[PDB]
Amino acid sequence: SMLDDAKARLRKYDIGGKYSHLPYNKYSVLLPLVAKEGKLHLLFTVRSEKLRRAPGEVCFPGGKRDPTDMDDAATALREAQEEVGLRPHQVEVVCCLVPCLIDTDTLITPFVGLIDHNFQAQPNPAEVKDVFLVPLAYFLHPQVHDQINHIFEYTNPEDGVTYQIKGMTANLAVLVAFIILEKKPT
Ligand SMILES: COc1cccc(CC(=O)Nc2ccon2)c1
Repeated sequence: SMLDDAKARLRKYDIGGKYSHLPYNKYSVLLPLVAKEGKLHLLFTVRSEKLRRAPGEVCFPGGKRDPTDMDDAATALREAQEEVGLRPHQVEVVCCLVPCLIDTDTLITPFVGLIDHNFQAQPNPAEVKDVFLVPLAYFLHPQVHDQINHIFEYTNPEDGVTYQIKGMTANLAVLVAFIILEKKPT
């Protein structure tokens, strides 16, 4: 099946807890996969305009590890619940992808999660201005704009709204698309 195939692909890139004990400032993100209309999608947030870092930017749910978290996956799930109302029973964490090093002292660990079909996002307006889906296949043939660095523009055909996706967020989206969609019979 589509979902069994995606999970099998993802597990081959799982680094697990290999880098998780290193003494960094630690953040986790959840890369949430949603199946709609016979295709996989990624769920993105738009950060509230009131936030300190990167107001109004597109990102994945996530945030800083706190002492309550049993592990890095727990960070991702706790923050996702706070931001968009995703409950633990509504997500299956499939793997941990390559972590991202920033600012010399920070390590961001991305987890891919399969999202239940009855989840409906409830954006928390103190943290998130918007939540939207992009088909995973978009990231194989994106609309690129050079700002000089590469930015993706995605237009939602439901309403004509355009979102800009860039940086770590754009890079992780491409990675997930390659992992799941490369070398597939039609
Ligand atoms: C891939 O994008 C990133 C990069 C860095 C940190 C985060 C976590 C985060 O702050 N997500 C939020 C907050 C409010 O809405 N989403 C995500």
